[PDB]
Amino acid sequence: KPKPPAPTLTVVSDVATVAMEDAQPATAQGVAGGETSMIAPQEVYAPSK
Amino acid sequence: TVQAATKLIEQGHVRVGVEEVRDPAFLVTRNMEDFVTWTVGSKIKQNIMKYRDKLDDF
Amino acid sequence: GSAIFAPYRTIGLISPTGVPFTSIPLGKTTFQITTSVGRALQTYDLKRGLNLVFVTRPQTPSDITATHAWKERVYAAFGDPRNGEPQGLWVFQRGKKVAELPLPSDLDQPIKQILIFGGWIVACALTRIEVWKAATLEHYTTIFPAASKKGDNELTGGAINMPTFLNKIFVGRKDGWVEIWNVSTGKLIYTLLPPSPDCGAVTCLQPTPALSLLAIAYSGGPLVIQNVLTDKTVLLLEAGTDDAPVTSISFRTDGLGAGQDGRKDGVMATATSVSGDVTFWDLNKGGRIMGVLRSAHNPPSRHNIVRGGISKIEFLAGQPVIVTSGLDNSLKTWIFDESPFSPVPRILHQRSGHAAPVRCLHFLPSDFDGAEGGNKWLLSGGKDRSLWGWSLRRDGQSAELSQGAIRKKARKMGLLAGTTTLEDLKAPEITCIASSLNRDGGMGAIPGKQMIWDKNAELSGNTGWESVVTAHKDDPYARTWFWGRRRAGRWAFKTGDGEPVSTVAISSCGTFALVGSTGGSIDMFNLQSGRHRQRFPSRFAPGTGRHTNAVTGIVVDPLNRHVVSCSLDGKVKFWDFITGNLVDEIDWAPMTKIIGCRYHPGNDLIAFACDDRSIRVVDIETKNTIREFWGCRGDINDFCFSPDGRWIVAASQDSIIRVWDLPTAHLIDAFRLEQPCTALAFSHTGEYLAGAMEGSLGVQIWTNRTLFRHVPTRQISESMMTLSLVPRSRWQTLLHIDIIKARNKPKEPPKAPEKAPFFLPPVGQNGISSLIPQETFTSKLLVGGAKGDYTDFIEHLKALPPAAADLELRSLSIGNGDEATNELLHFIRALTSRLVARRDYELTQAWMTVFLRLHFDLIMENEELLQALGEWREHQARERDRLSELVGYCGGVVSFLRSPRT
Amino acid sequence: MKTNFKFSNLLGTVYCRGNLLFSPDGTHLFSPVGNRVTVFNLVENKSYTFPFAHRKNISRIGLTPQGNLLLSIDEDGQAILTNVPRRVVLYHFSFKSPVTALAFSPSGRHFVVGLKRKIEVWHVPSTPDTNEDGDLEFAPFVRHHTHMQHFDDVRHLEWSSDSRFFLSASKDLTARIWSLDTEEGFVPTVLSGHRQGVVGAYFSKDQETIYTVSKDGAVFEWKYVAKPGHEDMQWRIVNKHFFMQNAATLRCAAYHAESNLLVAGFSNGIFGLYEMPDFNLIHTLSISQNEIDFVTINKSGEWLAFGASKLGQLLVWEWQSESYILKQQGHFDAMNSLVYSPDGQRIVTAADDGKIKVWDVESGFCIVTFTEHTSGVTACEFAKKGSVLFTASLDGSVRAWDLIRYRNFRTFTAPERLSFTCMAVDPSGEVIAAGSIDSFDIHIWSVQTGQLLDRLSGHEGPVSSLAFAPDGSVLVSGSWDRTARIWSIFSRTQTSEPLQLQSDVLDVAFRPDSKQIAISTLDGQLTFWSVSEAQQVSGVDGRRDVSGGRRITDRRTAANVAGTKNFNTIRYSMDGTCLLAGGNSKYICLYSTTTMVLLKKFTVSVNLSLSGTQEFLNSKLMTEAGPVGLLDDQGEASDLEDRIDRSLPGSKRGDPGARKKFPEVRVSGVAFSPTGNSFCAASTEGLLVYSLDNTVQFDPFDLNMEITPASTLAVLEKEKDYLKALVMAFRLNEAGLITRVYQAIPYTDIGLVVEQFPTVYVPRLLRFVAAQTEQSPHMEFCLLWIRALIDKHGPWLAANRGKVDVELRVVARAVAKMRDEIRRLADENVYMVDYLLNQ
Amino acid sequence: SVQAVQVFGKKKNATAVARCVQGKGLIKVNGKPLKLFAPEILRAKLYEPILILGTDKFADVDIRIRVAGGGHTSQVYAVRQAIAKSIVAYYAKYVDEHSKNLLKQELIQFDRSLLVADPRRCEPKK
RNA sequence: UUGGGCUCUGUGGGUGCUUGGCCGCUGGCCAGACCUACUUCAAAGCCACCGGGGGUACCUACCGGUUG
Repeated sequence: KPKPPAPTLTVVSDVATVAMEDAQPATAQGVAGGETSMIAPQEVYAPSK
Repeated sequence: TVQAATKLIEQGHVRVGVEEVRDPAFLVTRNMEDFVTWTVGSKIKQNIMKYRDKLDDF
Repeated sequence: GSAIFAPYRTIGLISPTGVPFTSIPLGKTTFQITTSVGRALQTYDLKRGLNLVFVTRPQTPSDITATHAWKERVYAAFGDPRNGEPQGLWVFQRGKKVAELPLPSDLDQPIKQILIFGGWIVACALTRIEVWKAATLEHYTTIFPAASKKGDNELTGGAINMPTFLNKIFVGRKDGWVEIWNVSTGKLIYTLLPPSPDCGAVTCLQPTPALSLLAIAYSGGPLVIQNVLTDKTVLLLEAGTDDAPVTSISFRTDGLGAGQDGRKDGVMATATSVSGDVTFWDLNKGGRIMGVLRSAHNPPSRHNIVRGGISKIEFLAGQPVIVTSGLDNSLKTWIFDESPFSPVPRILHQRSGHAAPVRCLHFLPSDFDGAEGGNKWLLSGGKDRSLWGWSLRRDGQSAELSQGAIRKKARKMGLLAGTTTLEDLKAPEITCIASSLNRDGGMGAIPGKQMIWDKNAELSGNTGWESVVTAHKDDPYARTWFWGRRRAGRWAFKTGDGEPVSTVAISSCGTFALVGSTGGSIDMFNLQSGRHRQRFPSRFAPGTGRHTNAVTGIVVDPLNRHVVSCSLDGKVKFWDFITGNLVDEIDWAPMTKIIGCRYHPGNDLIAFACDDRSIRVVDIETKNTIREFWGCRGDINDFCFSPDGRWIVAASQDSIIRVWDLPTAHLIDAFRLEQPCTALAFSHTGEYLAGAMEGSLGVQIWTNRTLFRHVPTRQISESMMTLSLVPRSRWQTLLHIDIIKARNKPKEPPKAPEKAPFFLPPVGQNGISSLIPQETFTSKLLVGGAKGDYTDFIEHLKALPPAAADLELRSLSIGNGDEATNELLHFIRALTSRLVARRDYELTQAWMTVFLRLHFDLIMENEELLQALGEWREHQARERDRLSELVGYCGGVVSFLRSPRT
Repeated sequence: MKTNFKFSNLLGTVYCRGNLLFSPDGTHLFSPVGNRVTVFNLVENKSYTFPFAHRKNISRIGLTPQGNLLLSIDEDGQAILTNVPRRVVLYHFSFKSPVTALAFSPSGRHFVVGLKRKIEVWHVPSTPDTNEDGDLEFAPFVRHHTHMQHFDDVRHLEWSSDSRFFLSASKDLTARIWSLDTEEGFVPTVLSGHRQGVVGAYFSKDQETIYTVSKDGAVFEWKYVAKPGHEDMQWRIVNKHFFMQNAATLRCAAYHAESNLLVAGFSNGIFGLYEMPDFNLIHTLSISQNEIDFVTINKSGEWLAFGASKLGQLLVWEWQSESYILKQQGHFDAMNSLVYSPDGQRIVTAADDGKIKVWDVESGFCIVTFTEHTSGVTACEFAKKGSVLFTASLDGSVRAWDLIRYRNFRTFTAPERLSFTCMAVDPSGEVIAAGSIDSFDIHIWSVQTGQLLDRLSGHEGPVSSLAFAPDGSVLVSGSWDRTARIWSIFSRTQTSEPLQLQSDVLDVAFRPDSKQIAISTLDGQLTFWSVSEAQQVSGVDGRRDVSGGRRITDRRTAANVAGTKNFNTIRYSMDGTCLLAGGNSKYICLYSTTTMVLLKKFTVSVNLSLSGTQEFLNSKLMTEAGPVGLLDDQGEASDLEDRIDRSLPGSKRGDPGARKKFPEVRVSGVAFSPTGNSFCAASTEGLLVYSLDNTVQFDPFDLNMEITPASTLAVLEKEKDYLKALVMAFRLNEAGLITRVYQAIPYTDIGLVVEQFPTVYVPRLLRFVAAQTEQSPHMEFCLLWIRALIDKHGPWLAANRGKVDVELRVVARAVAKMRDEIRRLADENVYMVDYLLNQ
Repeated sequence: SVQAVQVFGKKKNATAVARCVQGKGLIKVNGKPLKLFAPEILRAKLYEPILILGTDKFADVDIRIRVAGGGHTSQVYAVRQAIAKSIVAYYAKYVDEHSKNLLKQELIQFDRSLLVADPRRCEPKK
């Protein structure tokens, strides 16, 4: 039996996918890829009380 | 006894779930001590089955 | 010559000709053997088995007529000038020719034999002896013996030196004389006359391990041993029969091995090229014989096709070893035994090639994608009635594929003694073989010993059964083989008609061997069973489809649904495999007579050899001929495929091999050989070709010059919106080229010292990269805009690396304030030019994108280029509207077609 | 379909223990994995490998400075050279001694090689590519010279610029200076005096001063100077330095005499680079925790290359900007699963190491890892829309990543703590299932809620295999209950159904034509069942058809080797014609799913470092000490971090201890390229990618006698019969010919061509025009071609949808590639310039 | 040694033993003839795999059969499964593997339960 | 088919792609031979695997001192 399931966070940044990526000269991604910031509009702002 | 057991495992007759066994120190957890059994078709299996008269060559 | 295949090697050969070997001891642990192919020489190891150490390159243009190997070099004399052939002598070292020997121009004689000693080499031609100083490799003199008679002046037998005599040669005449000449002065010093002069010629001569005693072998029969300065005869021996002269002789220097005690020395081995036997004498008391070795090879005979003899004997340095090379492509090294006495030696090493030409030739398919592979093993069916598995990789690991304890069978009988002979005991010769390693599981195939061709299934069907079928000459029974076990299996198959077998092939899956007779019937046997299951036909109109003639050319589809079967005269019938029944046939009876076929899967393609010297190629599914070819001038000897369906090679009676390009349906090649090539064979992937000539046993190996270098050979003889060529990686990184350097910037930085060395010495082409194609992009763009063609600067930016490209695209400037000095405006007009050119939409829009991305303040500040943006915007809106409607139509109905039921 | 599969390119690794090299240009990267070598092109993202092989692991490679010729060197002697642009074998050759050093000359005429003691220079034979009238020699390698003035292994070699002299680094604390011939002002001399062995000597550009770096981190610049008492000059030491790398000893050092820089690579995973003749530290950096195996440099000098043996760890590193070029992590475990996206330009693998990594099929390179999974990672799976992957591991927790923004946006544990061993997902991406060895009930979760939908059950034991039906309705589980369980789930009233087996279950797979389902059972049999009428359409054995054995440490013949007769996994072809299977065994089978025969069998390795890969082994290497590879050569080293044996006794699966020498072959899985025409097996050595070689083999469709390339060109130019020319071009199926005629037809007759084009030949044409869309610079040509095709055969393709499905999908990938590549930028730029003219 | 295979046959609580050894074609259940053993209307159902195989497969063998336990339908079913599994195993151990695959493909192609003890199980709708 | 079988032992090959036996090797030898010279300068540190809890009289080591 593996472990106790522990609560754990991982703080993301707002960088692109190809910024999060490992080290290559040129990504497999094209040009429509390479701009999304790892966080949705819900993330970048939530209207709330 | 552990002579028959160890020699048996050296010539490889004991599957463990799906894999075979070569290396007679495969530690066996309490969960696995049920799924130990004999391999795909060996003559040890057929010793068992030739004795209890369910020997069916198929 | 040819344009595709270059000559590489002739194999199947260790020593077939008449030239004897030469043998040197290396150190105190190995012995080099050196033997002539006939167009080369190989050197074998003795201690390390009998593998091949050196192969002599380049090939002599003519048949070698003499050789000897010194401490390092191989001296080989080639060429009988009496019939056309140019002659010479070459000096090789480690298989490669280092030097050449200067012949006298007045040599119209083939050069018989070679001897080396001191600082001199001597070479005996026919009656003439030439000398070179070996320390300089220079011609010194030429010895000319004289006799009163045209016959008696002939230098038969040979010549030798004594070990303790300074510069003295001992030659045998055609008369019974031996002449001693001093080579330093080139003077005949002495001669010795044969006692009892009824003996005619010195057929051989050899110094003994004692001092100053020569043994002379006479064609009249006597073996004599004599003092050579006293002229004192030590012993006569009546050993040569009149028409059965001895060939040569050797003494045992190993120190013991005579007198029946093991406690005595002085043993002579002798042999005659009329026999296959050799002979052993204890020389001490009466020069007694003690032991006959009977049939150490096949003896030569003119009534039979068998070729053989004994070209030499040798005792090596001081050990129980004796080599005999015969003419039966044959070496067997023998060994004296110590713990008992024995008359004869037993064998201890062997290498063999055939005693007759090769009939059939075949390759082995790949260990399905492994290493045993395409080009390793080639099966050869020799007219010596045998089957050999030849190794292209290391010729030693070739072997016979025996038929049992056959030699012991002969020895229990009298085939080795004095009825038939051994080729007549082994199975008859080989019509046609087929192999399939789709079950050939190697040494473990059937554990134990198994009977042979008999005329139990758990263990068998677990691992592996036989895998090679062979059709033989006049048997009604065809034969199986355990390939991976190197022996005949247990299974022979008749025809049922009883007529002798015509041809045989096997399933795609190693399961059923199928044989077609010369009677017409087609039969099928399961190997694991060795059981008949299907005759064609069994019992269109069913039950009546039997071939009216001989049946050559039988193969199966690999799916084993339809089996195609050609009658020699008439038609080709296609049969439902499972039903054994004739489905579909095609007849060319009144005009052709089909004499064979080969079938390549991977293409569903079959070539047919038909007796009007033609080849008809059919695609099997569409059941109609697709590719007929008429190039031959004799009957078709043998033909084979390409791995790829691109080439067909064919050999005919006239020693002319023609090659056709199948896709172009054309002639490529045609080339003539010195001999007619009987059989054709092609490696199971396209690297090698092996061809079987007539007469010359040991097949030929060619390479694929096309597989290496491209040949343009096509000589049929008789005797709108487009993209670019730029890396998609390159333009995408030009758009994305900041974030790549973010992801390639290390997480933890490199830790430079606080004492930073300023002015590192630069790298590359003067500080910047090699990736910039070498010879001012602003000058290029400005002179293109002074002109109208921006295309030079356009191709420059095209050929740019991405870093320099981004540098340049940030490096623009308006400049002085003129419309002829603003690289931005020139850039936009180059883009509009490329857009109306309709050439590089992608790179155009990408450079526009990044330009807009990093020059926006200046372009919303300036309007002189806003005009150009508006015009280019019109052009781009047209192109975008057209292409967008197009690609969206396409992708949308693509989705609608991929998921319509919604 | 047509099955003539050939060995296409390699992937699954980046590197192995062995010599790394650069093309003399600076774009092509030469890397050894095992035996087979791959090249990575660094400007266009390209990569491939060479069709040669070697029986052992690669120890050293050499290349001509001209470029075209490569000489690969495995250990234990044997070697092969090859022409690098025309990637073919040229020559094979046998050394009979273990190499230790290698250096091609800049002459392009010689190379110096070192067997452990003897040192040999050999000339380079000519090539048929480089001589016009010339061919292969028979025994082409010619010995030039050889010297044995030495005492130990010969570590490194370095030629001079002039190709007149070279320095050799020993192991007996010496370096040796030699001339190719007899010079006049030369002695064949020796550099003496050290503490821990000359690992590398080097000339300068000016052949005046030289360097020796030694394993204890000690550099020595030597000069040909007089003896200190004043014709009488000695090559003697003029100055020395140390690297104060405190608690390690370096292993590999290179030095650019052109720009005079020296790089040094160490045992503690941190290298240092230096401006050498003044000995000034450029900097240092830890590339890894483990150590450095081999270091090299660019020819221009701008790039540094490092291959670390133990973890994958190949990295090229731009020092002047202090950034990488590429930094690649390769498996130190067994690749438990592999899958292409439905896009099929990328494969995600998951090994038992913890790392999972998405690589692209193009370029052969890894774009990303996820590494939050704290145990060995078992299987993964994709959706229909492919933008999300699901991973299950041995940490006891499932995680789901969206594959456009790359985060674990779903995390399950099962509550009563399980340990996952097989997983799967709905094709629509709605519910995950996972099946275990802890609690044999099978578990279903829903991707939106994320909380436990339901335990299913009906299983005497753990569920060994999991597969879903691509419609979205039917599940299959397979388990050592001796059951195959078809799970009728997404109606209202759920049910089970047994297929009882005579045996036990190891894997299940599907037909996209979802009527057919197949089972691999451990007795070897494979079975296809009709899925509604839950009944056996066929069964066949596979024991002898994969019986490849004699793994080491076994006293059986490869006759009776159990557990090399189990098909680990199966897969139908993209059309659904050929079942592909592969297991714990030397071989992989490929069968027709109509009349049940072996269409094609293929080897998973040729290599012989690894263990049980050639079904018989021999009486030479069997000693009386047991089998000879087994006497512990982890006991003989100088590296203390080799001499340590941190193994526990006998655990057949994963740990840091890593007995990990002679691993067996287990062929850990296979996956078809969903674009078809290519597949790849994932195996302990790597990931072997076979394709469909349809280029170098002639194969017509249904030809006539009078159909010749000349006749096609005749009816092309003179007759201009475009439809007939096209159909005979297809009927021949010659690549350049069909390309030529396709370019030849103008863009207006396309409508009549497709209007009277035959539906027998349409689908292969769709594949070909998709290929043209992929590979040709003629977009609008191809796109109008497609528009005409869909205008004509919209109804017919909608009628079939299944004999044409893979071709439809490759049309989909063509149009989607063009779309997401170009039209996004088109709209973006027109909007950009529109607002900029609005100011 | 002597050609002998021995094969069971399974039902709820029928079970049958059959011994396939070389012969010329005799077939007996418990020692009495096959045309005598059944409720005679199911005799065709027992005859079935004979009628798919063709008798010449059965030409070279001789089978003893034991049955025991259970009622009539149970018994006849046990006899047929013993017949099938026995003739397949006899071909397995003593003639071509391709012929074993032939009988198995044909017979299974007809009816599934002639080779598998698919047990009546207890999984209703839960 | 003018005897044959089981069983065991012995030899060689091959069970992997065909470049020498040796040495103090740009050379020499295999019958070998020559045999004891010459000399400017010790070394840079670090690491270094013992089963756990427990005691320390004596020994070792480390640290910090002390007389000389």
